[PDB]
Amino acid sequence: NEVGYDDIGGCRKQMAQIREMVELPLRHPQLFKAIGIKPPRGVLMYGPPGTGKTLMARAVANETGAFFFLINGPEVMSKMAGESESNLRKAFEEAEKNAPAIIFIDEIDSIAPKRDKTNGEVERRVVSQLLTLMDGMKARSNVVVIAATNRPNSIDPALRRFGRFDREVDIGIPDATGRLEVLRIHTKNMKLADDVDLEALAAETHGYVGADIASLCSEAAMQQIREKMMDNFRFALGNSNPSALRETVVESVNVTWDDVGGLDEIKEELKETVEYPVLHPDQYTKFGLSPSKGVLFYGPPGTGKTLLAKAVATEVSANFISVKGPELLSMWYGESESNIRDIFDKARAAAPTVVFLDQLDSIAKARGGSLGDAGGASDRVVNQLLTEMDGMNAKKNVFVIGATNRPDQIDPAILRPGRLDQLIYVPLPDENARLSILNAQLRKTPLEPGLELTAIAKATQGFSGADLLYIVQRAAKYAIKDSIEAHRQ
Amino acid sequence: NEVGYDDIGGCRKQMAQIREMVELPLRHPQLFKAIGIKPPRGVLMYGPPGTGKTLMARAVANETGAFFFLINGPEVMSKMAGESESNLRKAFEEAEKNAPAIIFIDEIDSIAPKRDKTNGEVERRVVSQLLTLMDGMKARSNVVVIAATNRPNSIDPALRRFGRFDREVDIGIPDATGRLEVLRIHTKNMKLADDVDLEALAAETHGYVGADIASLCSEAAMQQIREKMAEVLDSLGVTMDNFRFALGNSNPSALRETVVESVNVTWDDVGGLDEIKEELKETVEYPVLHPDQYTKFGLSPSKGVLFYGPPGTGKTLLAKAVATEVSANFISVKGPELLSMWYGESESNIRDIFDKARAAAPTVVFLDQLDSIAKARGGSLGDAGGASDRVVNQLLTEMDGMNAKKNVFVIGATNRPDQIDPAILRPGRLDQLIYVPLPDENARLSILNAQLRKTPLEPGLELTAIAKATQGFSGADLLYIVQRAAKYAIKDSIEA
Amino acid sequence: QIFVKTLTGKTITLEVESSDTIDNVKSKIQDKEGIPPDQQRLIFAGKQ
Ligand SMILES: Nc1ncnc2c1ncn2[C@@H]1O[C@H](COP(=O)(O)OP(=O)(O)OP(=O)(O)O)[C@@H](O)[C@H]1O
Ligand SMILES: Nc1ncnc2c1ncn2[C@@H]1O[C@H](COP(=O)(O)OP(=O)(O)OP(=O)(O)O)[C@@H](O)[C@H]1O
Ligand SMILES: Nc1ncnc2c1ncn2[C@@H]1O[C@H](COP(=O)(O)OP(=O)(O)OP(=O)(O)O)[C@@H](O)[C@H]1O
Ligand SMILES: Nc1ncnc2c1ncn2[C@@H]1O[C@H](COP(=O)(O)OP(=O)(O)O)[C@@H](O)[C@H]1O
Repeated sequence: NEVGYDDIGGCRKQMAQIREMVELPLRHPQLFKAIGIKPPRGVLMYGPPGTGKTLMARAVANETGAFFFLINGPEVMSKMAGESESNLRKAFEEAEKNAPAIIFIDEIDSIAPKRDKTNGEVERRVVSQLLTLMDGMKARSNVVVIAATNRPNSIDPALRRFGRFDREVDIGIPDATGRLEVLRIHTKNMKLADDVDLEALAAETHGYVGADIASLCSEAAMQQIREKMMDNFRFALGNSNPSALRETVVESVNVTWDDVGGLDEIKEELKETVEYPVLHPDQYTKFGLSPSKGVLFYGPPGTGKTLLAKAVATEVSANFISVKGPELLSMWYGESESNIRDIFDKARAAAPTVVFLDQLDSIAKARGGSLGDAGGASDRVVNQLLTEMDGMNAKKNVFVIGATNRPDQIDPAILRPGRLDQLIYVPLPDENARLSILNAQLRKTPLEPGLELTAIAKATQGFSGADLLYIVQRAAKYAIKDSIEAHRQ
Repeated sequence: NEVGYDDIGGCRKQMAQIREMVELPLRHPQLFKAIGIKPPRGVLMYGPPGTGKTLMARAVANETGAFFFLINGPEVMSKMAGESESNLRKAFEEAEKNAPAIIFIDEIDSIAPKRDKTNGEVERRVVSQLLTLMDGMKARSNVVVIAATNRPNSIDPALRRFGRFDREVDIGIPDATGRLEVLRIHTKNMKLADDVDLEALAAETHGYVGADIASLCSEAAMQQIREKMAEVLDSLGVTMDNFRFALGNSNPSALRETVVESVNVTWDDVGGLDEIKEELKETVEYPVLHPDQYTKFGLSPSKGVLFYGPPGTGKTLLAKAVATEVSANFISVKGPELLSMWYGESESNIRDIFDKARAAAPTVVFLDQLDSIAKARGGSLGDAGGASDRVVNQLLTEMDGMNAKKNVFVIGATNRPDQIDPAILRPGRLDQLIYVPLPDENARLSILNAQLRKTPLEPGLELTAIAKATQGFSGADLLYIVQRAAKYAIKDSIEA
Repeated sequence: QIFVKTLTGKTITLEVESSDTIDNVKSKIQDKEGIPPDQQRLIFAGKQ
């Protein structure tokens, strides 16, 4: 209804640069007269839908007192191509009559798609009306247009050229302190007790979009109502599903660097490559090239390869692209080299972001001039791998990890400084690393301190760490049976 | 003529979830909902077609005395854009002036389909007005919109936000205790009946929804009139074999699609294999019977059990009794059933069942005969071996990449246990090394308790004499000594 | 280990916009449209 500036946070660094983009040309239009140039007209926002894209425009509208015009995306484009061009003509004419005014539109990708091979849509007569309407009207008129969309790369490139939509903001998912701020906002009216937490409740979410905070609060409040005929927040996480459900942004395992033990020749050797350019890049611009992207992990089965995959992904709280081994789906002949490229461009958009792969080295088997071969896959997708891995940029500093279990079939062209070069053998856990791994896994178990795991490390000499995970699982599965035969009598 | 209070069997254990979102805004808004929590208005009823929602929404309006509405999906949206908007706008302003009111909407999938390939923009016009009108009713409007559909994943994810649609209730297929009230409703209108209880007939009709049961009482009543042609109403008392005639020409609702129901097999139908039974009572039953025990220690139980032995024992046939005890679904896939015909046409057909394995939970998946995939790690170095290296890493990464908190389990039973892949015998995927040989020679008399029970001479010492004769007799060959009864005893006893 | 690729093609529409049958217009003329407030319309009599 009547929202203000203090209702949302997280994007406060972007909220400050928005307040100089839509409020400064409206409240002080004479400042651009002194500098000579015209004030900007179009600023667009993007990101995941449900971070408050529609609530952000209504917050800055009520905090300025200006006119607030709204044209919906999938509403005015569903007409029969004749009333949409007059609705946009009525939109700019009414905003000029009652200046100062803002114009907020949402879902502009439904209005402005891209031109592709699947022609047959209308795709015209509406966006071209917006082109000839927006390039004028700059005769020091107090009007601005604000666009909003979900996918920022499905928009037509003619809009983001100059003078129509030139400034962009990236309101994404908040950090651990960002979800902590919106947790205090959405719980200002619920009479909670002193047993609830705020920092631990924000840190246990780690992937929750801001729309989920209103739903997770109402689910825990409804459970407290039902028990009349307040730690029900953990009950709400077990019942409700988090948003961005089946995407590549999964975070449900919250294993940190404390829960994984040993391998100190890998923990400090992963701190050297993927946390140094993403935190201190001032020394990397004068000491050669910045990024150390590729890193290889090889060893015995169950040596702890993917146990450290999500651990580094939650230390800097960046995104984690979990691509499996046979993800080259290969439905035809040409898309198998194309479905690996858009996930690399997505890593450049959400940079920095760790990418994972598994056993995709197949140029040693792609010999020249033979008969036994596939129809275009596993012999030409390595030719795409020889040109899409070193596609770097100084403004992104991405990094890609790689875990395998066979270091004998490494390609002679993939063991190169332009490719994944830093190969590190992941060894067996010795008698000192056996205690550091297993004690961090039974931290959740309310065990007795009489049983020390030094006898387990003396009984396990050539055992892997995953085999030691079966021992604490068997000790917990019989502690369940010890707890089953405790309440029945 | 209107519906009663409940009037539908097999839903009273879940009818309170739909009911409790109705009276609590109106019967107590002072001490229960004046804390600062807005009332949720959007529910979502779904399930198989024939569970009776359309009515269930009529039952809550009769039980509370609220005003009822009727809006069909493809009916109002098939009109013009201005015509469907005027019927939508006049329905919500009518529901405001007679609070409490219930606005029933059916077939959401026809109005809001998925946007992966459904091109064109004629569907997004009407669904934008539904989310618009669901906002400005915050204060005292006692309205609860009921959205009726079939599949929850076919609905758009934009409808499932805060305040728009929150409750996803699912009325399921009732059991024999649930469908007995459905048979009790459609037989009290009958004049007479037999001296046989309806639970004896409803025991075999397990996967039969309660829309078909409303027809089977009428499907056997007309044959009673056809059998003759109180003077003509004495034939109206139905018999127990006319239900078997109605079951003889029955059209099962589970037969109209793939059969994913739970069979009625138990543990008393087999003899022996008790060391496997005590091990298979802890892996998949203890998370689903006592869900709070493993969360105290913070360690989820092991997901995956592996069997290996001769093809004579019941290692692939007793796995159905594991899931059906706690009423879980059973999905049996075979190793040399789906393969890579073209190129890469198997990895997409492996992860296509993992999403529905956790949506309709509890389900299990039964991988069988892994001698076509788990044999090739470093032995086969041909062109088929290069394709073998591409198909085995799909299931190897899916064993630890699956959601282990949605009670999904893998059960394996594979011959030739020497050449198994070493990355599948690791803990977490298949760690229960349970050898399944032929059953013991003293536990072979208890196999024959299921198929035959009636014998006027009562044997059992000659059957154990040939069982104790040699150890080479299989667990299925001695089951066939009573399968040949139609060639031994039933053949020379029906000539009368 | 092979593929099948095929494209498609469409034809959009043509229209005529034919309407206004003559029997609807003859009923459209003989009606009223309303008169402000005091704009009576009168009667008259004569020819005894
Ligand atoms: N700072 C915040 N960050 C995230 N969510 C917020 C914040 N403040 C409030 N919210 C909640 O999130 C919701 C905002 O969602 P919004 O209305 O933007 O939907 P949307 O799908 O993003 O909009 P659109 O339809 O334009 O995509 C509000 O209902 C509000 O309760
Ligand atoms: N530091 C460690 N050393 C040994 N084992 C570990 C360590 N940390 C975790 N583990 C255990 O090992 C398992 C890691 O298995 P993962 O599949 O990630 O690697 P892997 O066993 O080498 O598999 P693969 O051989 O396919 O790479 C986890 O389930 C975990 O319990
Ligand atoms: N408790 C019950 N469970 C299942 N079926 C019932 C029950 N009580 C009655 N029935 C029978 O099942 C039918 C209910 O089907 P219904 O009218 O809901 O069709 P539907 O396809 O579910 O509705 P919709 O068209 O909204 O999907 C009734 O005709 C009734 O005879
Ligand atoms: N305990 C048992 N004793 C003898 N035969 C059995 C037993 N359990 C199952 N069978 C028979 O075996 C079949 C199911 O298992 P089976 O087909 O032998 O699996 P597999 O061939 O993989 O060992 C059934 O058709 C059943 O007749």
